[PDB]
Amino acid sequence: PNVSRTIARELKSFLLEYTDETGRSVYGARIRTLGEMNSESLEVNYRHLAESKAILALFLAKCPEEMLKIFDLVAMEATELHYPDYARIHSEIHVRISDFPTIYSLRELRESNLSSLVRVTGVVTRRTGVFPQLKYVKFNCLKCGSILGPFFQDSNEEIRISFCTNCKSKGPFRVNGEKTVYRNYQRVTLQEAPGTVPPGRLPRHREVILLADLVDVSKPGEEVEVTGIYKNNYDGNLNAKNGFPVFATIIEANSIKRREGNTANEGEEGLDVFSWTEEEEREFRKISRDRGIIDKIISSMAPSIYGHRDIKTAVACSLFGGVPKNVNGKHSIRGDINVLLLGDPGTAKSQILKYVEKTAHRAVFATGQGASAVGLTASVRKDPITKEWTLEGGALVLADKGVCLIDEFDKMNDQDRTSIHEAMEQQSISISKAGIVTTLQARCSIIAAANPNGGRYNSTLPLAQNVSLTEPILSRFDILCVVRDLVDEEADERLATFVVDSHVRSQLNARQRRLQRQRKKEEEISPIPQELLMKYIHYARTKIYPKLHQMDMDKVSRVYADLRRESISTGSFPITVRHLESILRIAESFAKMRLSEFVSSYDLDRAIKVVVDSFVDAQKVSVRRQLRRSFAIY
Amino acid sequence: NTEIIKSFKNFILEFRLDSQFIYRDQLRNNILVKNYSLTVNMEHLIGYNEDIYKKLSDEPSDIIPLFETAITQVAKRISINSLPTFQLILNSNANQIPLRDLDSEHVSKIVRLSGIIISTSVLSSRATYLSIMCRNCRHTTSITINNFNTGNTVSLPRSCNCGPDPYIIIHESSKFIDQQFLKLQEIPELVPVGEMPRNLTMTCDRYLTNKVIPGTRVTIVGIYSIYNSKNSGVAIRTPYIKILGIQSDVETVTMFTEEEEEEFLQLSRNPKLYEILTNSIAPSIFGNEDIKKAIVCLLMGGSKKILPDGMRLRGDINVLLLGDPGTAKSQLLKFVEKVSPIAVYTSGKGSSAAGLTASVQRDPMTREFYLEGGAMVLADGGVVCIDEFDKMRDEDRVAIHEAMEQQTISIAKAGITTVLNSRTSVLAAANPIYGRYDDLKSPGDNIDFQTTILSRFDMIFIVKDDHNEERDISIANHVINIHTGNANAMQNQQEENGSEISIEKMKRYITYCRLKCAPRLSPQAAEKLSSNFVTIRKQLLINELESTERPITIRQLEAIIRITESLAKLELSPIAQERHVDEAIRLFQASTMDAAS
Amino acid sequence: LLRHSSLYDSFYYSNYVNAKLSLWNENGKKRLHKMFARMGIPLSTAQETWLYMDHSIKRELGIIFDKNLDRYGLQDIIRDGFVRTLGYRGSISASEFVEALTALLEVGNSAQKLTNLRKRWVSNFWLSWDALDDRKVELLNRGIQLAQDLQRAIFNTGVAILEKKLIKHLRIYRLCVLQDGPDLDLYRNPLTLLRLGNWLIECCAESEDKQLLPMVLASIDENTDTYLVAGLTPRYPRGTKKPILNNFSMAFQQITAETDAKVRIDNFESSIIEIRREDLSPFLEKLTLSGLL
DNA sequence: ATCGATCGATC
DNA sequence: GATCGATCGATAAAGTTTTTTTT
Ligand SMILES: Nc1ncnc2c1ncn2[C@@H]1O[C@H](COP(=O)(O)OP(=O)(O)OP(=O)(O)O)[C@@H](O)[C@H]1O
Ligand SMILES: Nc1ncnc2c1ncn2[C@@H]1O[C@H](COP(=O)(O)OP(=O)(O)OP(=O)(O)O)[C@@H](O)[C@H]1O
Repeated sequence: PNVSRTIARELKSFLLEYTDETGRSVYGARIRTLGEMNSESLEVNYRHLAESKAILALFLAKCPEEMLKIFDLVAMEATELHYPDYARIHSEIHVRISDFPTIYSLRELRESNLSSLVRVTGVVTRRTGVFPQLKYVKFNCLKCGSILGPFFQDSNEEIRISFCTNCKSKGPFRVNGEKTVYRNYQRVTLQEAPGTVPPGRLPRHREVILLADLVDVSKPGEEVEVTGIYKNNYDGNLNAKNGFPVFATIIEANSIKRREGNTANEGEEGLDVFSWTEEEEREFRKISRDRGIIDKIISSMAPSIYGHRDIKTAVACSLFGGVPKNVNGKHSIRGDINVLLLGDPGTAKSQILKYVEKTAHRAVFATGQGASAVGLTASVRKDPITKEWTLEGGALVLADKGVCLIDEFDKMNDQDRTSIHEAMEQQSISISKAGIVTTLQARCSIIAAANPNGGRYNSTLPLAQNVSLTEPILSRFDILCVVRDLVDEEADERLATFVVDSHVRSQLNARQRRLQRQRKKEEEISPIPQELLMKYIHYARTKIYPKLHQMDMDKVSRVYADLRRESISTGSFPITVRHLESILRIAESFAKMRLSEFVSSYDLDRAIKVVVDSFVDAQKVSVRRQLRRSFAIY
Repeated sequence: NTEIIKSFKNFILEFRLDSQFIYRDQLRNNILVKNYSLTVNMEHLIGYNEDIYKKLSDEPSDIIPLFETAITQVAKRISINSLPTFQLILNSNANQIPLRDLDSEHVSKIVRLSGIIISTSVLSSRATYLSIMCRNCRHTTSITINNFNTGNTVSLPRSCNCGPDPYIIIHESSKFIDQQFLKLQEIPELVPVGEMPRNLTMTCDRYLTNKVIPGTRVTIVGIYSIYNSKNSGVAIRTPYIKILGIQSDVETVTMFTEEEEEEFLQLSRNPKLYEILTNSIAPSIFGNEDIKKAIVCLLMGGSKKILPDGMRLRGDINVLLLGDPGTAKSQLLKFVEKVSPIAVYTSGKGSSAAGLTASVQRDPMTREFYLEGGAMVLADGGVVCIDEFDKMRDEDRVAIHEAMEQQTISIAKAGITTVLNSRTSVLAAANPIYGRYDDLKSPGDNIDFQTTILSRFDMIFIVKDDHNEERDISIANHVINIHTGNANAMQNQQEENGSEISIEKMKRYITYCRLKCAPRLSPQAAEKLSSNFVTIRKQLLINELESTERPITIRQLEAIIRITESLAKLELSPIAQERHVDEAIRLFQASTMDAAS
Repeated sequence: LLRHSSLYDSFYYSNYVNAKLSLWNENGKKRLHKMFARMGIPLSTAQETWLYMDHSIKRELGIIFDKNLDRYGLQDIIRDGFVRTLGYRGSISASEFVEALTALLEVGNSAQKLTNLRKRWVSNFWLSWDALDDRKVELLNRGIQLAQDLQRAIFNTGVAILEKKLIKHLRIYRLCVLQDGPDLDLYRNPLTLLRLGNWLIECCAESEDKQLLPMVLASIDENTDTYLVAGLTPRYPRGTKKPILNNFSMAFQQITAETDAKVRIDNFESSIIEIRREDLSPFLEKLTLSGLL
C-alpha cells in the first residue's frame, strides 16, 4: 500500500535518533565502521529489538520478509548522507538480525511456525561449493520485445511463464547477455548435532540456502546455529515417497554465528560482538601502560583455582603465542608454543584445560580413549553413489589452538602417537593415503594432561623411569610442569579455606541489576574480571607482531651451553637446539602483552627464570646441589 | 565490427619502439617455422589508445574473434591456399587475487591467477570449419565456429514441405581443435584459517597445450565465463576458466637460450664448485659437512645403461638417514623439495602403502575401472621424501621391494597388467629405538628384525650427540643470528653477490647439466677400486669371529661406481680421473667403519 | 612514483602525508580506509587502473581533490607539475624521475677497509650518468623497483625509533643515538641519511609553536666508531619569512679546534662530520652551553 | 519410433 | 459448436571389485 512508505520514516527516526546505555550513539557508530571496511553488514541490538518490536511484533512474526525489503532501502539513506557515493561501489546492502529469545531444536516445528522468524542449531554435514545465481531474469521473447526487464527470481521454483503482455502463443522464453549481475548460492544441508537431544535415536535432516555475503562462513564438521526465516516450496513432485499432497522445507538464512559455550548467560557472550570500536580501543591503551600487568594478568586469569604460580605463567603464555616468522628461500620457523602438564591424580589439572577451552576463540576437546589414530588429522571419506574420493578432515585441521588429553591410553598409544609428533617437527603435515598428494596448512598448538603410573614420585630415578612415554616424542615439547604436595597446614588451609567460599557462589533495571549482581559475585577481592579480558586477546593475536634487539643477547650463550653440559654427565633427559629456540620464543610472548613490538631486558631474565627452575626441579635427591647454582642466573 | 577491424590491420604492421619494428619482425619469424601464434603483451599494447583497450577489457568474446581475423588477414598478406587461423596469447602482471573473487564483479572479466595443476585428462576434438548437407535438395554451406559464449554457440539452421533439422555433419572437409579439461588446484599456502582448498576447471587450445606436468607452480591469465551442463534446486550454473597464456616459471624438452649456459660454462671453468656448494646449498645449517656432500650427488644422479642384451643396471643412488632428534634430520628435507625439478612430499605414515603405488576405482561413466593415482607415477627423474621407518609396521616393506632395484612395477588388479616405467629415487629419515640407549647396548636393534631393507639402500649416515663444549656456543651464536635481527638476509647478500649461489639459480642449473653430458668413468681407474675392496671384506670378517652378527654385501660396491659417476656430472667431464675418485671413497670410508661402532 | 607503480602503495606514504598531518603508526590503517579507499581497490586490471582506467577514476580524483579540500585540509598534494613523453612506452614525469636517480646512486654495486669502501660510491655513480639517454632503457626500471622497497626498508626502523621513544629534548635540539637496531648497513653512504632525516623532520612537523630546532642523529656499522653524525634544517609548514640557514658549522669549527682527538672534516659536505664514541658525549657538552643561533 | 494430446480447420 | 485430422512432443537404459576401519 502506501502507509509503509511512512514506516521507513517511522523507524529511521526510531533507530538513528538515540542508542541506549547513556547515549554515545552506539548503533550510530557501528554503521560507519562497517562502511569503512566495505563489508556489507549491520546489526540490531536485542534491547533495541525489544524496543523496536512494540509496534513491530505484528510486523515481525506476522510478515518477516517483505517488512525487511522496505527495511533495506532505508539503510542506504541512513548512510548515504554519511558516506556519499557509497552506492557507486557494489550498490547494495542488506541487514542481519541478532539473537532471539527462543530455544527451538530441530524436532519442534509445526504449521504455526511457517512464514515467520525461526532459530535452530545443528551441525553441517556434506556441503557443495559456490555457484553463481542469475538473480535478475532479463526475459527474452523472439519476435516481440525480447527485454522484459531484469526479474527477481525466487528459490527452487523456476518462476517463468509462457506468454504475457506480448502475445498468447507458445513461444518460449530465452536468455541474452547484457548487464545481469550475479549473487552466489551455497546449499549447506544441516544435521541435528547430538547435544541437547533425548539420546539413542536418529538424526534429522533439513536444508539451508545461504545468500550473497554469507557464503562459506562455516566449515564442514563445525557446530553452528542459524537465525532466519521459514519458507515452503510446494513443488508438487517428490520421488522418495510417492507423490502426495505434501510440500518440502527450505530455511533461508539472514545470519550465522560460531559455536557458543557455557550457555547460561542472560545478556551477553552469545552474540559474537568482538568489535573493539570506540569504548574499548580508546580504553585499552592505558590498561597496557601500567607497570605490573604481567604480574596482574596471569594472577587474575583463572579465578576459580588458587594454586602454585608457575602453571598459570605457562598456560597463559601458551595461548598468547609467538610469531610464524617466514624467511627467504630456506627453511621455515615454528611459531608455536606447546606446554605439557604433569599432575597428581587429584590436583586441579583437569580444570585449567577445561577453563581455557572457553576463553580461547576456537578449540577442540579430543580426550582419552576413542581418539582415532587418523581422526585427529585429515582423513578421506569415501564417495557417495556417483562421487569422487574427497578429503574430509577431522580435529586438527579445524582447530588452530586445539586441546588434546594424551595421558596414557596405552593400547592406542602405539597407534596415534606416530601422527601427532610430526604436526610439530615437520609442521604443516598432510598425507596422501590412496587419494591426492596435497599439503594442508595447520599451525596448531598442543597442550597435554599427562599422568604417571600412580603417584607423582613413582621413583627417585629420572622421567624415563617415571612416564611410559619414551624420549624423542617427549622432546618435541618445551617445558614440564610438575606438581608437589606432601604435608602442610598453613598451605593446606590456603586451599581449604579458599575452596569452601567458592561453593557459596551458587525488568529493565533488574536485567542490569542481575548484571550488577554479576559484577560483585566475581569481584570479592576484585581480580580484574573476565567481562573484557578475553575480549582483547583476539586482537592481541591478530594485530601486533614483535621484534628483537642484538645488544641483549649473549648472556644466554653460556646458559644453553653449560646446562646442556651439566645434564649430559648427569643424563635424565637432554636439551637440544630447540630448547633455546623455545627460550627466545616465550620471551617475546610476554612482550606481546605489553602491546609493544619490542623486547626489553626485563622480559628475558623473566623468561629465563621460568624455564631453568622448571627444568632442574625434577631431577633427583640431588636437586639441592643444583639450587646452589641457581642464583648465579639471578 | 568492421570499423574496429580497420583499426587493427592498420596497427600491427607499424607499431614500434625506436627503430626495431618488432611485430612484423616476429610474425614473419613465426610463419616460417609453423606455429601460427602471437604474443601481444597487453601492457605494451596501451601505447595506441586507452579506448581500444577499454572496448576489450569491458566486453568479451567479440574482441578475441575480431582481433584473430585481423591477424589472419595480415599473415595472409605477408606471403605472395593452405592457411589456418591463428591463436592469441595474452599476458600481463597486475596482481593475483588467489581464489577469492567468485561471483561479485569478476564474471567475464580479465583475470590473473596462480595455482598448482595436478590432474591432466586425455585429448578430445571440437570442430572449427564445417560443410553441411541437406536431405531434401542437397544444399551445401560452410559454417565456422571460432569462439564461445563448449558448443551450442549457433546451431544448424532450418533453411535451404521441407522437413525440419534436415542437416548433417559430414566428415570429409573439416578441421579440429583439442581441449584439455585439466584441473587447477590452489597453491596451498594462502587461504589460512582452518579450511580445505577448492578447485576449478579449465580448457585450452592446441598450440598452447601439453606444456605442463603435474607438480609445478604456474601463473595463468584468462576469462571467467560460465557454461551450463544438464548432467539441484534453483536454475544454477557452474564456473570455469577459459585460459589464454601459461607464461609460468620453468618446466621444473630441453630447449632454452644460449646465455643461460654461458655463465654456467663460465662458472664450470672455475674448479671451485665442489667446495663452494656445501656452503651455498643450505645457508641456515651449521656445517654438517659429510652429509651435505651426499645431497648434491643424490640430486644429479648417474646414468642408465641398456647394454646389448636384455638386462640393465640401476644407475642411481638412494641415501638413508637415522639419528637422534634435534639434529636436523627432518628440517633438511623441506629444503630439498624446492630445489628439485620434481619433488613430492608424502613424508608421513606411509599413507596406506597400497595407495602409494597405484589405485583403481569404479568410474562413473560406463561403470568401468582404470588407473588413476599413485605417489610414484608422478615422481620420475626427481626424488621422493618420506620418514618414520619404524611405526609403519603393516605393509611399507612389501610396497618398496618391487618399487626399488628394478623400478618396474606392474599392477595385477582387475583390469590392466602393464609394466609402466619408473626412474625414481628414494630418500628417508627414521628413528632408532629411542636413540641413545641403542648406542649404549649391543649395537644391533636398529631395525628390529630385517636387514633386507638395509641391503637395498646403500649410503647410510649415523649422527650422534657429543658434548663438545666449544663449538656448541658458536651454534648458540648461530641460531640467534638467523632467528631475529634477520642480518643473514643482509649477510648473504654481501657475501653471495660475488661468491655464493642463490637458491633459485640451482633449479635453473641442475636440469641443464644433467640432460646434456653422458659421462663414463676412467678405464684405467678400475685397478683402484678392485684393490680397495678386497681388504674391506677382510675388515668385515675380522669382526664376525667376535660372535658378532647383524650389513655389507656387493650392492654397495656397485654403488660406489655410481658415486664416482656423480661428480663427473658436476664437472661435466666425459672421462673421470684419480683426483676425482679418491675424494669419493673419502666420503664413503667415513661410512664404512660405522658398521663397526 | 604513481604513474610507474601502484596507487595502492600510496598506502605507505600516505601515512607520511598523515605524518605530514599527525600520525604514523597508531590509527592510520583505521583512518585511511575511507579517503584512499573508493574501492577496496580491484586488482583485475589494476596495472591499467593506475595507467588507463584512471581516465574516469583519477578524473574522479579530479573531483575528489576539491571535496577533499575541506576533508582534512590536506593541500600539499595539489601541484602544477611537469611531464615528458616518448611518443610511445608510457609517460614519465619529472617528479618521480629524480627519485629513481637518488636511489640508483645508492645500490647497484688499521683503517685499511675504507679504501675499498671509498671506491664503491664512485663506481656505482657511473651507472647513473649514462641513464639520461634512450641508448639505455632497461635499467631505468631497475631503480623504479629499487625505489619502492628501500623506502619500505628505511621506514622499517623509523617506526622503531619513533616508538622506542628515545628522542630526548635536552634544551634546544633533540638528541637521538641509533645505537643498534636491525638493518644497520644501509647508513654508510650519507645520501640515505638526509632522506632519513627528511622523514624524521616530518614526524616533528606538528604545531610546535616553541622549539623549532632540527635534530642530530648518530649511527655506527664499522670499526673504530666512525659515526657519520649530521644535522638538519628546521622546516616551515608553508605559511621564508626568516630564512634560517645553519648554526652548526660555526660550532663545527670550534670542536675541530679544541679537543683534537680523532675529529674529522674529511667528508665533503659541512653538514656531515665524523666523531669518536668517547668524544661524542662531550661533543654535546660543549654544544649545550655554546648558544650560537 | 510410436503414441497421445492439443490445436486448427471444416462442415 | 463439434468432430476429425495432423503435427509436435515426450517416452522407453544398466550396477556389484578396490579400499576403509574393526573384532
Ligand atoms: N587447587 C584447587 N583449587 C580449586 N579446586 C580444586 C583444586 N584442586 C582440585 N580441585 C577440585 O577437585 C575437583 C576434581 O577434579 P580434578 O581437577 O582433581 O581432576 P584431576 O585429578 O585433574 O583429573 P585428571 O587427573 O584426570 O586430570 C575439581 O572439580 C576441582 O574443582
Ligand atoms: N645443524 C644445524 N644448523 C642450523 N640449524 C639447525 C641445525 N640443526 C637444527 N637446527 C635448527 O633447529 C630448528 C628446529 O628444528 P626442528 O625442531 O625441526 O628439529 P627436529 O626435527 O627435532 O630435529 P631432527 O630433525 O633431528 O628431529 C630449525 O630452525 C633449525 O634452524
